[PDB]
Amino acid sequence: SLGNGPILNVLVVLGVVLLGQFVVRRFFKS
Repeated sequence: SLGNGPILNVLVVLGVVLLGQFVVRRFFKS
């Protein structure tokens, strides 16, 4: 990907990962 150096790229990665984890929790919860 382009612009890996910039901090913005890092933030994007963190955001998507966390979102996925939340979804998993919801599934477990009934």
